Amino acid sequence: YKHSVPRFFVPEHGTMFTLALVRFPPTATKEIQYLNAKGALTYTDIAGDPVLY
Amino acid sequence: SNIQTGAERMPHDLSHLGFLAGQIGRLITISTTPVIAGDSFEMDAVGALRLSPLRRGLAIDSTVDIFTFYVPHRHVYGEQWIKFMKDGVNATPLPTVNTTGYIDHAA
Amino acid sequence: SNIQTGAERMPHDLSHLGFLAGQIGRLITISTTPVIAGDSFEMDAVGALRLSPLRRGLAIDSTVDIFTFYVPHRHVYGEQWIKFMKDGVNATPLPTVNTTGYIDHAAFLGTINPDTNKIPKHLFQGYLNIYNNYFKAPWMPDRTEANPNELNQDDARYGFRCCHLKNIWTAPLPPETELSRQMTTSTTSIDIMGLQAAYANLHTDQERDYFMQRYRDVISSFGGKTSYDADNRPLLVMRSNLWASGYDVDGTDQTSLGQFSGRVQQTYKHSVPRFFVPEHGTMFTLALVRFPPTATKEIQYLNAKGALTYTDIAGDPVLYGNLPPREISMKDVFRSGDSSKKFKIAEGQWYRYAPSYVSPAYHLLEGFPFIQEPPSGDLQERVLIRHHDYDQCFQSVQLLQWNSQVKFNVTVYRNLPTTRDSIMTS
Amino acid sequence: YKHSVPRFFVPEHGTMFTLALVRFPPTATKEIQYLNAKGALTYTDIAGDPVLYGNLPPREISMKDVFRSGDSSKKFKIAEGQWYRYAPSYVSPAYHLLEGFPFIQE
Amino acid sequence: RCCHLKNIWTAPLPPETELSRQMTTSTTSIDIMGLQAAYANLHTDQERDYFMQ
Amino acid sequence: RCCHLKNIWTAPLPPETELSRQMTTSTTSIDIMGLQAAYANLHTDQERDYFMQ
Amino acid sequence: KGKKRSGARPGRPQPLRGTKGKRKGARLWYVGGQQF
Amino acid sequence: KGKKRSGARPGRPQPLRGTKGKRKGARLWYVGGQQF
DNA sequence: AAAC
DNA sequence: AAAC
DNA sequence: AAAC
DNA sequence: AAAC
Repeated sequence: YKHSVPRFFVPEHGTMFTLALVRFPPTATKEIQYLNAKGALTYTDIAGDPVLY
Repeated sequence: SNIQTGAERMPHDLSHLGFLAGQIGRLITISTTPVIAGDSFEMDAVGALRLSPLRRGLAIDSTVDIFTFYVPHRHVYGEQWIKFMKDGVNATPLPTVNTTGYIDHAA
Repeated sequence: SNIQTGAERMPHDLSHLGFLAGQIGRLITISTTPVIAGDSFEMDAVGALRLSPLRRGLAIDSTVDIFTFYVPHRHVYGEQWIKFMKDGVNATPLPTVNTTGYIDHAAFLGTINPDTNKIPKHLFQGYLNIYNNYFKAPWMPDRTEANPNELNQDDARYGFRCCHLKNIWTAPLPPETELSRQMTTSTTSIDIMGLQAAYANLHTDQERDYFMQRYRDVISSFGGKTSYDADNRPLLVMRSNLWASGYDVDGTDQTSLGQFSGRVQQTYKHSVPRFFVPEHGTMFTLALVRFPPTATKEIQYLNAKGALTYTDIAGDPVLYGNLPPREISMKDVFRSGDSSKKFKIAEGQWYRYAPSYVSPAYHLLEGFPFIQEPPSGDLQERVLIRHHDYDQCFQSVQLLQWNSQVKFNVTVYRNLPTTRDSIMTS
Repeated sequence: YKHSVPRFFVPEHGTMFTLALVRFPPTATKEIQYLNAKGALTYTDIAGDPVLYGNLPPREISMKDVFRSGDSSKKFKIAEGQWYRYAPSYVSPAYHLLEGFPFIQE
Repeated sequence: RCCHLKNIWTAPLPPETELSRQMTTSTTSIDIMGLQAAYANLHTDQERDYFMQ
Repeated sequence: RCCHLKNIWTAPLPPETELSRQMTTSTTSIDIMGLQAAYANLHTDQERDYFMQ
Repeated sequence: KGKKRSGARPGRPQPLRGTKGKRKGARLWYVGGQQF
Repeated sequence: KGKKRSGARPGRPQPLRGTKGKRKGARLWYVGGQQF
């Protein structure tokens, strides 16, 4: 990898902090599709009616 | 006596190696450089990112974010800093926060 | 219901007339326009500057300075303002400072005193910030009053006193300038290396004394910059400076034929180019009218301090370039100078400056704006202008020492709905 | 001055009336800026929030919110946000009862 | 006597401008459709008040 | 600890988002004009909740 | 930030003629109809 | 202010070779003479 | 904050 | 020894 | 702050 | 009446 910070004018005395964060997409082994897991489907949930939403 | 009242701005090489390690969703400081008013700063971090050996073959890439922020001291000491700069040489020395007695407790 | 959620930015004409009057060295607010975050502001002030009628013909032009500053409200209410904006509609209403019960006791803020006696704190505080960052001498203490009601009737009605234009006596080195510096040495040795260091520290002292009393200056010295937000200073948007003049009126009756009255009418124009308002605040416009500090009794330093030594008369560059500031008294430069009133001058200053000469025939002659007796008092009282020093210059009128009639053309490109979007429910 | 009426065809018998009106801008010696004279400032009064101004009823104000000797009992309905669409002229208090200025004194 | 040149104080909205408008509702329901209508009538009022006397 | 990459479950609306808003009405009338205003205020609330904290 | 000063507007003073800006915009007064 | 990310430096990792910057300047160590 |  |  |  |  390569992290490049272009020239920077320091206006007043301070610290320059450089931090790293490593993460994975939040894949759960048990997430269900909302429509597949909340009971009986009403018109509001299944139809995609723009005036309702 | 006459003293060395000036200085002329020239490039300062503050380069250094970094041997890092962290956990997965935690934000960790990997480098810090104290800067003076009026200096110009530039950096080129180039290295390798490794994960601990995994139990089976690769399945999903992880994403990595590297950030560089600037934090003026005024921002941190407020009024106290302002006064320090004004007071100059006999300013009261700046406050120092407390850590837990362990080698990695400020990591 | 559906509501009028947007607005489109269009020019707002906030133009208004200004009928002004003030004293000679006092800073007074002549116009203020409250601004909203994101608007663009522009102004064209065009009017005439008049002095009260003077007792004889014109002799010297006065100089006029008009200033426009921007003061963000955050700067004035701090944390409280931040929270107000965040809280939004149910934010707790903003604090209101207190005035003295008189019609002109808030005049310094260019406003009529409301019957309730209070005004928005931002109006009073903004003024103090402007004064303390650009008008007091760097070394005088800030003006820190909590409410306008703590002020005298002259500060409240006419504005705060400003300093005179720089002089040897009007602009001495800061009061605490050191004339010496000790290095505690040992009894029969000195540390050659400590001495060196001693000099490095004094340097650093000396600079803060003479040029960097303000934090923002210390940083520029490092070659860095500091935002107006960094030290909370009002931002100076525009400044106009001018000399006001006019003409003499010839008397023509039996007794006043040979007599004249100087009439100072000065057309001026103060233009503030477009300005983007980053956050809600007030736009303050102030005027200051001053005369060069001509005293009727200032003497040339070499002519008034006794016998002349080689150091004073020769102009030897090695001497002047190397000895401490010289402490002088009001008596070395004035005919009725208080020898007890001291001031620190740069060595050789007398060769870098020349006082104006007023022949003694003019000493108590009314109609000349000259300072008649040397200012008496501490350093601060002598540098701050005293408007009464000019009373015997003018005819006595109800409009103080100067009056102006201006037309503030101001355009703001703001984004609020139309006056009718506003009065129509749908 | 010169007042010119271009030719006009008179359709039926009548009078042609010509009138004059001389006026001065209404400069009062004691008008205050609304935000400077009505107490503590709320978010609605100071922020210039377009959704608020574009949606609430006319605001009822008194002669006292804009004048030094205003009768608090004398009310008037103003458009919300009007104070940001208008600016009064300023007359320094030194001019208050000074004769010779066509200002409205009280 | 003629009127002054327009001001905030010299040109206020007409005296009887309404600052509110009630719709007589029932005790535990409002008619969504009557409300709509309510607004249409006020509109018509409002215009006559402000611009069409 | 940092937050997860946005999800339906990982990035829900802020905790205190209001699901309703009452306008205190009178017993047998509602003020058509106050209602209007009611909506203007909620707007301002809603924006601070969702985008401007 | 501030700068050059200019009241040096060479001219005899002129009586103030009109408190209405330079560039106007939308309508501000609603009185029920036209009023001269 | 921050922006485009780039550790996408396509390459097999290379052992760290040298902790001395990219552009150097004046002399920093004084030890009494030359020292290898 | 895919905003009159 | 990034040196009058 | 007419500044190594 | 700076108006769907």
